Amino acid sequence: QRNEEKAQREANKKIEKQLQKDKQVYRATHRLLLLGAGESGKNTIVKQMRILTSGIFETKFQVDKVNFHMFDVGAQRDERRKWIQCFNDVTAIIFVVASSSYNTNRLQAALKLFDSIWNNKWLRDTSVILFLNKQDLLAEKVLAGKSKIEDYFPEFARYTTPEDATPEPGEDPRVTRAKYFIRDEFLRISTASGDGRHYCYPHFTCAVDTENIRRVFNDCRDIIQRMHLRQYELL
Amino acid sequence: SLWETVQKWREYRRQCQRSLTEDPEEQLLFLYIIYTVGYALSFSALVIASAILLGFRHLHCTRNYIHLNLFASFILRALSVFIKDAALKWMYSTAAQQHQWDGLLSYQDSLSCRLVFLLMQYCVAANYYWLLVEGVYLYTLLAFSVFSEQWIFRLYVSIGWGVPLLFVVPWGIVKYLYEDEGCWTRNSNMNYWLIIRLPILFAIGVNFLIFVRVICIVVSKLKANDIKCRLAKSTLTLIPLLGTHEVIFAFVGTLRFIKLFTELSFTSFQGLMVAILYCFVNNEVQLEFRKSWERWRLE
Amino acid sequence: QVQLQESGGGLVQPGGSLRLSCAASGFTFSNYKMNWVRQAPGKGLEWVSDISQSGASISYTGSVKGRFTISRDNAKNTLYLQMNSLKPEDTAVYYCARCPAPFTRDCFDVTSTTYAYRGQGTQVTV
Amino acid sequence: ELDQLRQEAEQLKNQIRDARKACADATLSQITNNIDPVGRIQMRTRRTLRGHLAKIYAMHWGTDSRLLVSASQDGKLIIWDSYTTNKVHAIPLRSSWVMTCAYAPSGNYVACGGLDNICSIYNLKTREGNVRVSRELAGHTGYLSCCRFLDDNQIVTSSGDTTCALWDIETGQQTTTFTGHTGDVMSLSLAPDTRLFVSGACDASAKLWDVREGMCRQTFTGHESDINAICFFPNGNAFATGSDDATCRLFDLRADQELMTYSHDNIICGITSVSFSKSGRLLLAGYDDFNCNVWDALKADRAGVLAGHDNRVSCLGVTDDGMAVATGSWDSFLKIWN
Amino acid sequence: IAQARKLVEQLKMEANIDRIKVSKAAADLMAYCEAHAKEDPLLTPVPASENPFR
Repeated sequence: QRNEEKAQREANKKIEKQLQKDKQVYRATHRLLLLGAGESGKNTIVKQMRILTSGIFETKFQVDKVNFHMFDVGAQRDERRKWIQCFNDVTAIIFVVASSSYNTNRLQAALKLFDSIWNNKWLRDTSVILFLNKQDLLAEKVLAGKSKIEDYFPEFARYTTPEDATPEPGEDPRVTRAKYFIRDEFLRISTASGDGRHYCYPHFTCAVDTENIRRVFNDCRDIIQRMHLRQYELL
Repeated sequence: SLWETVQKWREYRRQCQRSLTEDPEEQLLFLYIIYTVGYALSFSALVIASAILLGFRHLHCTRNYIHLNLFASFILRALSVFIKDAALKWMYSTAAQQHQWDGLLSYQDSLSCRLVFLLMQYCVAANYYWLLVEGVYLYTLLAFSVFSEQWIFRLYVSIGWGVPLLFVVPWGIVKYLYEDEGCWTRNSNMNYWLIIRLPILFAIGVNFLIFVRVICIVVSKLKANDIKCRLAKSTLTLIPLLGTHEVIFAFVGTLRFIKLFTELSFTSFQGLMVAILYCFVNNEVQLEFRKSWERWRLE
Repeated sequence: QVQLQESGGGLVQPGGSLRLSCAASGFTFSNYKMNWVRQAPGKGLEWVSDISQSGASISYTGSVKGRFTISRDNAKNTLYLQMNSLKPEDTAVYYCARCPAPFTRDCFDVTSTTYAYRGQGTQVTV
Repeated sequence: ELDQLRQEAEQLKNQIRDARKACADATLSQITNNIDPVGRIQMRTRRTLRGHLAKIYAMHWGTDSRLLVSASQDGKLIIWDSYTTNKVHAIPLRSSWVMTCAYAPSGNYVACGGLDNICSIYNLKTREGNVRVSRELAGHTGYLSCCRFLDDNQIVTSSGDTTCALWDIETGQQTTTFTGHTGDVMSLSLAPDTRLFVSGACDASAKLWDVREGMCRQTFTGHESDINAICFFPNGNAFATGSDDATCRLFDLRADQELMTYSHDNIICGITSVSFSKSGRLLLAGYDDFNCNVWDALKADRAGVLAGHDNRVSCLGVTDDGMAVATGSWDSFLKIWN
Repeated sequence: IAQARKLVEQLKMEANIDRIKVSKAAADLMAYCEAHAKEDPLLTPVPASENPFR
C-alpha cells in the first residue's frame, strides 16, 4: 500500500528538484519588453545585437555574462491593452522612438503612446528605457531649413538649451537645441505623476551604434539597484 | 570593587604560601539600571519582532531570514548578559562574608564560570558577525553578485554562527591548558586576548567599508534621479543595522567613565533600534498589518 | 448597447468656429475620460484632445493649442468641441472616442483603426 | 450607398430593442423580493499549492475533481493533486507567455496557448511514460486567449484576432471559424451538453454560437466595457458575464435579455473571472481588489468574501461536483477553499 | 459590402426568435435552484468527515 504513495512522493520530490533548478535559471535572467512603432527602427536594434504566424519574437543576448531576454511583439492586432498586462513582471520596457518622425507629424503619437504606458495600472512599477532613434536623420532634417519644428510644437521657439546639456563636439547649436527639445518632451511626462517607483532613462541612440548592448545593461543595472534600496528604505 | 578584593585575597594567599614553604556604588547602580532596562526593552522588542517576521508567510524571503538571524543573535547576547549579571549578583550577595570568601573561590575556580565566560564571548562574536553578514548580503545585492540560494544562504549561516565558534574554541583550549586562573576572566596574556579580539576588529572594519560603499552608492543614486536630508536619514537608518558605531572606540579612569557609559548605552539599545527600523516602521510590515485588519473586520 | 453620436460638423470658411456635440448613451458618463480624435484624408487616425472624469485636466495636441476647447456635461452626458481660426489642414473626420475602463488616468488604443467605443464621425471641411 | 443600409440596421436594432422591452413584463427583483435568503457564507483555505514562480493566468479542474492543471507565466504547466498537494506532472513550455490552459474531459490531454498565437496539445498518457507535444495548432493571427476541449479530438479556441475557431486534432486544420466579434474575444464557455457556447469580447457584447451550425445565433448586450469572463449556468439556459465596469450580469438565452445585475457602489475594479456553483445557487467572482466574492444568483446580495490573495485574482474554478473552489492569483499561489 | 450584408442578415435572423416572458424564465431558474440545491456542498456544508480536503 505505502509503495504507491511513496512512488508519488518520489515523483513530487524529483519534480520539485527540477522546479528549483528552473527557478535558479529563471531568477537570473532579465526580461525586456521592446516597444516602439513600425517606422521607429527597433528591427535594426534587434538585428544589430543579434550576435548573442508567430505572435512574439525572441532574442537572447549576454552582456558581461548577464542573461538578457528581449521580447519583440509581432504579428498581433493594433489593440494592445489586453496582452500588455502579461508584461507587468519584466525588468524594463524599452521604448524606441524615431526622433526625425516629424515632417504628418507622428511624433506626438509617440508621446501619447508613452503617456499611456506610463500611467497604466500594471505598468506603474516597470521602469522605461527610452531610445531616441534616428539621431542621424534628425541632423540633416534640422540642417535643411524645410523642417519648421515650431508649427508641430509651438514651445520650441521659447525653449533654451538646458545647462546640464553635454553636446558632442562638432554639433551645430541648432541641432543640439532641437535634439534636447524632443528629449525634454518625454521627460515632461515621466517626471509628472510618476512618484519614485519607476523612472525613465533617455538615450540618443542610433542604428549604427554598438553601445546599445551596454546602454541596456547599464540602465537595467541601475533599475535593479534602485529596487533593492527601496526594500531597505535606503532611498 | 569586589574582584579587586578577591584578587588581593588570592595574592595574600600566594604570599602566605610562599612564607610557609619558600621562606625558612551609585554610578555603578546607575549604569546597571541603564543597560539592564535597555537590554530588557531590546529583548521584548525582538521577541515581538521575530514573531512577526516568521508568522505571516508573506515576508519570508532571503532578507528577512538574515534579519531573523540578527534578531536571534541579539536576543542571545542580551540573554547571556542577563545570565552573567544574575549569576554574579547571586554569587556576591549570597557569599560575601569574611569566612565565606573560600565559597567564592570554590565557585570562582570552577568550570561553571569558564563555561559562562565562553558562552558570553561566543554570543559577542556571533552578534558581531551577523551584522557583517547583513552588510555583505546588502553589498552583494548592490554589486551584481547574484548567485544560487543554496550556495548563499547556507554560507551566510555558516559565517554567522560556525566561524564565531571556530575562533572561540581555540581561545577556550589555549586558556584551559596554559593559565586557567580566575575562570579566564582577566586577561593573563595579551596575545590570548588578541586571538579573540582581532577577528572582531576585522569584522568591524569590513562592515565599515561596506557602509562607506553603500553610502557612496546612495549618493550616486541621489545625484542624478532635500538631497542632504535624505542622505542624512539614510545614513542614520543604516548605522544601527551595520554596527558602524563600534568604529568610534573599538579601534582605540580617564575616559573609562564616559567610555563605559556611552558604549553600554549604545550597545544595549542597538537591538531596539534594529527592531524598530526593520520590523515595525518598515513599510511591508505596516501594509500587511493593515491588510490583516481589513480581512478581519469583515466579521 | 454603448452608443456615441457626434454632430455639428460641416463646411466652413477659414477662421470660423464650430460647435461639435457628442451625445453618449448606455453608460455612466462621469466614470470615463473622453477623447477627440481626427482622421485626415490619406492619413491614419490622429489624437487631438482629451478631458478627464472631472473635467479638471484638459490636454491638447500641438497643432490645436490655443484654438480648440472642450468640456463635458455629465448632467447632460455630452462632450463639446469648439474650434477657432480654422485652417485648410483641419479638413478631417472627427470621432468622439471613449475609454475602455472607468476610473483610470489614461487608457490604451483609443486611436486604433479598429476601436469599438467611438462614433460614426463628423466630416469637417475648410 | 452604405448610409441607407446603416439606417436599416439602426431600425432593425430599434425594433429588436422594442420587442425586448415589450417582453419585459416584470423585473426578476420583484418576483424574488420575498424569497428565502441563504445568509453569510464563509470559507477557509484547506490547501495552498506552491511551486509556480511567476503569475498564474490559467487553472482548470479535471472531470474527477482531483487533478487540476495550472499554467504559469514563466512557461510551466503543473498538474496537481488537490487532495495531497502532490505535483503529478510538470511540463515546460516552448513559449513562456501562456494565457490559457485546458483539460480534456477524458483526462488524456491538456492544452496551452497564449502570446505565440499557437495552441499546443500535450498527451499525458504516452506509451513511453513522458510528456511531449502531440501537436500544435497554427493558423491564428492573434494571441490565443482561451481554449476548451469539446472531446478528445475537437478543440475550440478563441483568439485576439476577433474570431473563434473549431479544430480537429487528427486533421490539424481548422474545421470551422466563427467570426462576427468586432473586438478580441476574451473568454468562451462551453455548454453543459457541449452543443452551443458563448463568446464574450472586448466590444461590450456577447454572442451565442452553435458549434455544429457554424454561425452566431443570438447577441446579448448591456455591458459598458470589456467582458473578461463568461460562465454557463449549470442547466445551460443562462450565463453570467463579468466586465471591467465592476458589474456582473445574468443573461437568459430563451428570454434573450438581461435578468439580474450583480453590482455594488463599493466595487470599483472590474471582474476578472466568474464561476457558478454545482447547483447554480452560488456565483463566485474574482476581482482586481485582490479578493474574490460570492453572490447569490437570485437575491443578488453578496453572501461571502474570499480574501487571502495578495495580488490580482486571475483564475477561479469550481469542481464538477461542486466540493472545492480553487483560486489562482498573480502572486503565484493556488488556494483551495471549502 | 459583404460584411454589411452578413450583419443585416444576422440581425434579420436574430429578430425572429421565440422570446418568452421574463416571469417564465425567472420561475424556471428558481425551480432549478430550489430543486437542485438540496445537495450543493457549498450552499449546505456536508459533515466534515467525507470532505477530501480535511
